[PDB]
Amino acid sequence: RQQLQVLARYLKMDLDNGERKFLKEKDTVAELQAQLDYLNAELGEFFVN
Amino acid sequence: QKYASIVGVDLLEEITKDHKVLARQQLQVLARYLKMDLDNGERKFLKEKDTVAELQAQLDYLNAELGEFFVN
Amino acid sequence: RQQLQVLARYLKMDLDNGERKFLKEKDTVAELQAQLDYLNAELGEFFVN
Amino acid sequence: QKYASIVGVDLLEEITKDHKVLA
Amino acid sequence: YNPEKKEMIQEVIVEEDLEPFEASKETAEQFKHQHGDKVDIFEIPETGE
Repeated sequence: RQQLQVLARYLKMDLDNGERKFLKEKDTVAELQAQLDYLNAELGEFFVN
Repeated sequence: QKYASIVGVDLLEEITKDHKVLARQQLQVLARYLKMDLDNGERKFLKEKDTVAELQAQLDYLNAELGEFFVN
Repeated sequence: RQQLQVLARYLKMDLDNGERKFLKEKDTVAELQAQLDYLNAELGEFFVN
Repeated sequence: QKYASIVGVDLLEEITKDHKVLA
Repeated sequence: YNPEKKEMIQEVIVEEDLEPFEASKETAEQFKHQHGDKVDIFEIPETGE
């Protein structure tokens, strides 16, 4: 686990963009759902459907 | 410049390419050992992405049928 | 065993010429004996000796 | 020189800096 | 036969460089005439398998 990280210092290979991507991809899904269920909460799941 | 003026005294790569690859190499084989996946940080991000495109695909169908004055 | 092999990628140091030599050195001993015992099989171990 | 006379016949860094740091 | 999965012939993704590559003891018999003379042999018994 150690020799890994210091070795990633050298290639400047970020081990955590694979999560920063995934984390920002996630909250802009929650706030994207937050819209998409406001409409079903106000148009009704019979109208939207 | 100020200091100088304050006194008056005016005034190839492949050796690194392969030097990189084994590090890139010693990295991966070292990740074999901790069983530490270097790519869940993207599989997460990729599935998180297409279930945003298809989530938008809904969210703009409504603005395409309810109108951006109604939804807003 | 792993860090060994990837490290040999880098010096381009073949770990198996020490056997490819030995293997080709071996079958050209069997087929070299195959001659040398055909004669003892046809000249006799009293003649060749 | 002696041998020659005995016959008569006269006659960049950063690639290493970081190559050091990880060590 | 699954028409959404028609099977065909392809190749895969890459690693960090340290690799010569061996074999086992099973089908040496039909399967031995691809490569050529590309070994780092050692015919001296210091190895074992």
